[PDB]
Amino acid sequence: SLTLILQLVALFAVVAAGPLVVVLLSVRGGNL
Amino acid sequence: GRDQETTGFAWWAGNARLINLSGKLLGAHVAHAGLIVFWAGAMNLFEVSHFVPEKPMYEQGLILLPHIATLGYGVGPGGEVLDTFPYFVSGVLHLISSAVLGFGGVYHSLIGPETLEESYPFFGYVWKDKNKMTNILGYHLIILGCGAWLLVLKALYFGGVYDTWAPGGGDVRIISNPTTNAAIIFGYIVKSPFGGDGWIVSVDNLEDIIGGHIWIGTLCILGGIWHIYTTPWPWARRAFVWSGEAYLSYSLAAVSLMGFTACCFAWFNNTAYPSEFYGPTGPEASQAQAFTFLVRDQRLGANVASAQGPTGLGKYLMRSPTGEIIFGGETMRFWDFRGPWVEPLRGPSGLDLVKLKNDIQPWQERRAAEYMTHAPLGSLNSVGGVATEINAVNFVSPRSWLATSHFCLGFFFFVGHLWHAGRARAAAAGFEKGIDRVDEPVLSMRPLD
Amino acid sequence: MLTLKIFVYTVVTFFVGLFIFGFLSNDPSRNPGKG
Amino acid sequence: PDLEKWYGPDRKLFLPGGLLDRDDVPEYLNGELAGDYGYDPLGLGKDEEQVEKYRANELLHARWAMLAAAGIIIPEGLQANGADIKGGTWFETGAEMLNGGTLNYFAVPFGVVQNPLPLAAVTLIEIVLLGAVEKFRVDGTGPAGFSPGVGKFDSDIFDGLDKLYPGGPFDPLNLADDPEVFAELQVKEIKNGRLAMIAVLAFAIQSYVTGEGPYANITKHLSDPFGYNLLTVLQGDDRVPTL
Amino acid sequence: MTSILQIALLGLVLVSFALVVGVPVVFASPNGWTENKGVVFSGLSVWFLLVFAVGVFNSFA
Amino acid sequence: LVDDRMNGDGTGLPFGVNDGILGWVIAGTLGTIWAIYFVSQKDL
Amino acid sequence: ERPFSDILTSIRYWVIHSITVPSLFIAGWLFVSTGLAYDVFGSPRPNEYFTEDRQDAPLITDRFNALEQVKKLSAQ
Amino acid sequence: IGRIPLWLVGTVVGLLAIGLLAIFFYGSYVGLGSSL
Amino acid sequence: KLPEAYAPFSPIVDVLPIIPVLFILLAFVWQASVSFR
Amino acid sequence: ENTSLWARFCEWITSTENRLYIGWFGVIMIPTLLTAISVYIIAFIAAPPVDIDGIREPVSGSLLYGNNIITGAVVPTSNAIGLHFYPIWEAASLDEWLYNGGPYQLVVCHFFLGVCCYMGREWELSYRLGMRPWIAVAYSAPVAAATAVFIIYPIGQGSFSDGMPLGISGTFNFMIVFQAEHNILMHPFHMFGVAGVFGGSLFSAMHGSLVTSSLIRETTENESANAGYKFGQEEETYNIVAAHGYFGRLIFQYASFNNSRSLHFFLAVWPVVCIWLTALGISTMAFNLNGFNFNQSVVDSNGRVLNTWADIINRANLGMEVMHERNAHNFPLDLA
Ligand code: CLA
Ligand code: CLA
Ligand code: CLA
Ligand SMILES: CCCCCCCCCCCCCCCCCC(=O)OC[C@H](CO)OC(=O)CCCCCCCCCCCCCCCCC
Ligand SMILES: CC1=C(/C=C/C(C)=C/C=C/C(C)=C/C=C/C=C(C)/C=C/C=C(C)/C=C/C2=C(C)CCCC2(C)C)C(C)(C)CCC1
Ligand SMILES: CC1=C(/C=C/C(C)=C/C=C/C(C)=C/C=C/C=C(C)/C=C/C=C(C)/C=C/C2=C(C)CCCC2(C)C)C(C)(C)CCC1
Ligand SMILES: [Cl-]
Ligand SMILES: [Cl-]
Ligand code: NA
Repeated sequence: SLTLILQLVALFAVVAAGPLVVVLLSVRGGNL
Repeated sequence: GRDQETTGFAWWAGNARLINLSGKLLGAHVAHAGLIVFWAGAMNLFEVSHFVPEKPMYEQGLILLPHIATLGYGVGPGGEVLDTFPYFVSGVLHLISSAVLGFGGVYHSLIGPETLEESYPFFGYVWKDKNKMTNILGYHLIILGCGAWLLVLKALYFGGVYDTWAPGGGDVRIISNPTTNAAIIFGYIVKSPFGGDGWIVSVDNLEDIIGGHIWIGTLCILGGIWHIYTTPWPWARRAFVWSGEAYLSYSLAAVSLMGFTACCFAWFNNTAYPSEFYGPTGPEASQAQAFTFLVRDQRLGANVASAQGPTGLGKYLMRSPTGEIIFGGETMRFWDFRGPWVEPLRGPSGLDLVKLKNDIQPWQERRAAEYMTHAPLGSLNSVGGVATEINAVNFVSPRSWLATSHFCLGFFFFVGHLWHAGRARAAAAGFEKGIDRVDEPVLSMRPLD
Repeated sequence: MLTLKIFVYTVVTFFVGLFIFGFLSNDPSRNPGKG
Repeated sequence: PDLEKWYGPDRKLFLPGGLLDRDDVPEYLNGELAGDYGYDPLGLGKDEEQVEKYRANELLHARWAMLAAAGIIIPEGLQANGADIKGGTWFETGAEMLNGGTLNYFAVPFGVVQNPLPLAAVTLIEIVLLGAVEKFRVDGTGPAGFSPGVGKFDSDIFDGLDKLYPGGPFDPLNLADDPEVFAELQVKEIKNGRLAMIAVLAFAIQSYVTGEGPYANITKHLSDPFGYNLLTVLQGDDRVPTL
Repeated sequence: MTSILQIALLGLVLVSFALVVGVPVVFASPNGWTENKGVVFSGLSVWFLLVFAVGVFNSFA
Repeated sequence: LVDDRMNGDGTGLPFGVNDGILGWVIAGTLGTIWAIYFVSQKDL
Repeated sequence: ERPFSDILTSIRYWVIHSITVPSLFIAGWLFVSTGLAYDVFGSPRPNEYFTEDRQDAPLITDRFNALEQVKKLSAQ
Repeated sequence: IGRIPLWLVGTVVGLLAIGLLAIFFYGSYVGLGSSL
Repeated sequence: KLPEAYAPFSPIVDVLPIIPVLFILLAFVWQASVSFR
Repeated sequence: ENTSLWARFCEWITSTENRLYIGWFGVIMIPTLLTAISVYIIAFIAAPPVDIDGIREPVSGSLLYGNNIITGAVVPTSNAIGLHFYPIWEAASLDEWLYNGGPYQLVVCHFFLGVCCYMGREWELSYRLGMRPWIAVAYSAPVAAATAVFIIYPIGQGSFSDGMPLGISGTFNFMIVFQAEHNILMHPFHMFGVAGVFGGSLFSAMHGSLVTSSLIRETTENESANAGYKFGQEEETYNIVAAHGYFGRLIFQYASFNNSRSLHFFLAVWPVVCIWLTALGISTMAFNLNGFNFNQSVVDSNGRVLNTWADIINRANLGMEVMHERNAHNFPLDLA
């Protein structure tokens, strides 16, 4: 369903956000 | 960030690394406040998105919408919801404010100054600076007094709050003439916490609640000014320990007491926690079952005054140990329950016989049947009823959820208070890292323990 | 019963006052630590 | 007087230390004038002299708006609380003298007096008085004397009097002979004037949007904050509940 | 007006996600804060503008 | 009634003080301990 | 040997296991979805707990002919 | 050899474990054994 | 239910309350990335 | 020469040379615990029967009324009293106080105060000896459990008659009725508590067996191996390296506790946190949150209920429920 698909998209986005920030700070310089 | 070698703290105690970093500690605090406001807004938006208008709030697993409804937004007579847009606005305002608080917290955690003492002496502090500690405490006391006065202003001039004791089954009411009498206000704080007394949980009218909030706001503002303009006295300086961990332990004890008290408010109080929004209390549900089985057998022609059970006490009516006419059965233990649907039926001697014979209102009957069927009993997978009931209904009372969660939180914060008070004493005394192995005190003591 | 209540109130008040003023009596100084 | 919060390099700025390092502040703003927060995002100053004449304009607007904010808010509040003032709402005081109408001047606390001067006489008096006063300001010369404190002064005390801050006749209460408190009061004056300019702009926009004066706005908003605000007056009618 | 509000709220969600992923990255990047001042200020300003715009358009939608 | 009892239960009684002599003995005991501690301070 | 963190941080390990592990997961999924789990382990499908003959739970009462008893009380 | 970070590996593994546990808890309310 | 103009954002509303749970796990991720320094 | 009366009293109270430490927590602990001990012993020996259910149907409890050590108990307070705080001076007579369950509230209140001050006294002596202070934190778990069964559960249920009876068979009655009404076995917090006591037994046996296994030879076979240890010896009495090597070869060379301090922290933290969890489970079921209700969870395609082990447990709980307080219920729902 469209509701379940949008919920899954939002869930994947929020779950991947923080790890992406950490990965980007690891590969882009540091200070983490 | 910092490592263990330069701080002496492992990663699982890494927040201790910023005990003496004022700017980073401030950043952690502001980010955390953003987290709290984020949960408030997100949970409020979740509850309004899942809110269904025809069912009552307590049947829908909601804990914040009852709070805003008790404040008196979007509800009418009988606790009926008229509009959920105020709830949506509350959620949106919290969720937006959480972004600003999160930005401030992330800024002060990452790129803000580590210590505020050099460039920002107004905000800079050391934990042993008792004058600055009392200044910060005074600022926060002033803010808390202003919050209590905000509640007072909402109750008096900005639409009032929901009175469950209003005639006809409760309504949103303007509180005129709050109880400002000091004897009445501080009697609550000096009451016993046991049955029939209930300490401050037994506050039963909005006049008493708002008068107590006037007192709390004025006292908080006056004490805030007092702490801004005073320094702790020598007896206090000898009695206390002056360090960040010690202050944290004091706050942990205070909020543990507050969590236990909030547990008891959620479980027992039906005035500040109206049953229209939170469901019946446990005593309310038991008394409602007794009242419903009284009125049913009265409609079946049985005399509910001369009917005695197997023990001989009385199936429907009996006496409290002080002589009041009360409902029979095990709900005798809840004989001190007071609710808006039963207090019209009570005369000076208790449950009035002629009132129970002739003066029963249909709204009282409906609330009693509803509260009997929605007792605060359920499983943690949300199967309503006693442990032996099958998986038919999906219900756990918000009062049950709040009471269980907040007893757990109060207990853990008591334990954390013990941990931090002990560690603060040991660190001030200088043996929080262990026995010196060269100046061991017990080896200098007389034997035989 | 009132005599018993008066006596028990006196006893409890005495022990609680001892507790309170004992921890008020410079208790953080009562340790073998250095500093 | 801690003058270093307003003058010099370590003065207060329009953005804090983490948001604005003291290298983006324009070079023509180096803490030499009152109210210097280093605020010039669009390069409108470009040099000290242009900044100085813009400060002339800014200070004149500041003083006019400081008078205007009180003149807008006070008669409306007096009329609403029960004074015999007509046209208390600032945008409808002009029409009150249209069809030969007159005004009432409430000399506080002494009482309302009927003003006999008609619109033509009022505007002629205003034109001649304001023209003479502005001409005196730009020329640095004035005809007569008798200001308090300085006393009866000849028509030559204006030489050497700094523009935008002429002492002597315009300073009956002294209060500025000490240079430190004079600079500090300059900072106070420019900050109050900027606040009053923003307040007058707010008065205009609020009056246009809501059809009522700022006193009515503040009183009704304090009566009901969540039921009377900008979004509530933009909504128009009562919203359909989302129940 | 409802579609305008929905577009503005979608843009606000996108800008919020960009700020969430980028502001910590810019802050903890080596000399990233002193170089991305304009981008971060533009993001914060457009975020505040979108919040105010959605609040205004709610009274018309 | 067939027997006497204090009947102090419930009623929201301050510190459970149904007779002012109870408040007086509480105040007296606390003040006596405080006075001993006070005239005995600056002695450590 | 190799200290197992070197193993867990090696592209050779991950290019082997991005094939092996999902194949086993899909094998388990197919084992349940194709009914082979029911066939192998004798658990009744949700529609064949009761037959037309018996509408209650089965009861193995014979021991030395329990094989044919469970064959005739099972889902055929 | 260390070409992929161990913390990244552990984070992905924990994400899959949390996802599988969330699937298991979701299956408590749907399908077989869901009281429905 | 949400207001009708905000109804299409109900799917992203339904995910938000778990983000505070995600923050402490993100702290553990960051500590793992600095190798629990 | 520090002649002051309060100073002398304080130096005696905080003295570490007393055989048993008193302290300021002890000046509350000792009288409350002595009161509770005295009343408990006297009541357990010779108390008259107590109408626990408030239905004028008393329960004997004491040895002189025909109980043995197993069946003897101090019976909880009458259900008619509920939570209403019944002390001796609130009774018309000692006979009425005994009939209504006053000794139970007296003992429970004094015991709660005594164990809280016992925890505080543990902290106080650790402070006076220069020790680290968290033995009190460890002792907070049995304190939490006792508070849950004696105070918190009566608070959540509305009556001290729902407190655990001060006895052995009374404890069993409390457990059985608790399972009947709350399904505590299906509660995850109780599962954590069971894991904690079982793991505490496992880890106590494991640690003791490892230390005894790696004991260094200091004695002979005709002498007890304990004689190889002297009180106050500086050197270690066993081989930590050998014990850790055996443990690693036994299960996994990793997932071990070669740090002795980490090992003892684990031994401290596991049963304490699990007893915290199960005490919180009792405290939550006080407010009727209950264990997992899986009754009739499994249905077939046609909707017929397929009974499970949870359903068998439910049958047992039904038998438990329909028999407890056989004369106390007038209405079908057990809401009170
Ligand atoms: C107001 C709250 C408060 C504050 C501000 C702190 C602050 C401090 N504590 Mg803590 N603490 C508190 C409450 C508080 N605590 C409570 C409630 C307890 C538990 C009983 C303790 C127990 C305690 C211990 C045992 C220790 C600290 C220590 C510390 C320091 C380092 C913390 C750190 O890095 O943790 C980093 C964070 C973690 C490692 C995460 C832990 C994982 C938790 C358990 C997850 C729980 C989630 C769970 C689902 C929540 C619900 C459970 C239940 C309610 C249902 C720091 C100064 C340390 C210290 O003394 O340093 C000087 C130390 O060792 N504290
Ligand atoms: C409530 C959660 C909370 C808060 C607010 C903090 C706050 C803080 N911790 Mg932490 N921490 C936490 C819990 C928390 N922690 C727990 C659960 C643990 C156990 C793992 C620890 C253990 C710990 C250690 C071991 C240490 C700290 C330290 C720090 C401080 C320095 C931050 C830093 O350099 O990280 C750098 C991190 C990054 C660069 C990556 C994360 C980037 C940001 C923060 C992610 C946020 C995303 C967010 C959605 C963006 C919002 C944008 C906004 C516009 C809306 C910081 C003030 C350090 C310290 O004391 O400093 C001296 C330190 O050594 N923490
Ligand atoms: C507990 C709150 C707290 C505290 C005590 C501080 C303290 C400080 N901040 Mg700030 N900060 C916070 C919150 C806080 N911050 C938040 C939430 C934000 C996001 C907007 C920031 C973002 C921020 C920046 C980006 C900068 C500072 C910096 C500073 C320093 C001086 C400049 C200043 O006052 O900030 C200025 C902040 C403002 C002007 C915001 C408006 C504040 C007004 C006065 C509102 C007052 C509160 C009011 C009662 C409403 C309460 C809201 C509440 C109910 C949620 C000082 C150390 C500066 C620094 O460290 O320089 C190196 C710096 O550059 N802050
Ligand atoms: C039921 C009735 C009892 C009511 C209970 C509540 C009563 C109000 C108690 C509030 C006390 C406020 C805290 C003050 C500082 C406490 C620590 C201290 O003391 O620190 C000590 C500090 C050191 O100088 O002293 C000082 O700063 C001066 C502190 C003043 C001490 C107050 C004493 C008031 C009078 C006491 C009774 C009269 C006693 C006489 C009895 C003699 C025999 C009959
Ligand atoms: C320091 C640190 C930390 C912490 C951090 C934090 C805590 C952060 C945060 C933060 C925050 C706290 C944030 C918040 C936010 C918010 C946001 C970002 C928002 C928004 C918005 C929007 C966009 C919305 C929209 C909407 C609406 C309006 C309504 C309807 C629906 C919707 C949803 C659509 C850690 C631990 C990690 C590590 C260490 C360091
Ligand atoms: C709002 C409200 C109200 C009001 C309330 C109030 C008014 C409250 C208060 C209160 C108060 C007013 C309180 C107080 C308190 C106190 C406390 C809580 C304490 C304490 C402390 C401590 C714990 C101490 C300790 C110590 C000692 C003992 C000695 C040594 C040292 C030290 C200091 C450590 C009412 C109910 C009406 C209604 C409803 C709502
Ligand atoms: Cl039983
Ligand atoms: Cl019953
Ligand atoms: Na029964």
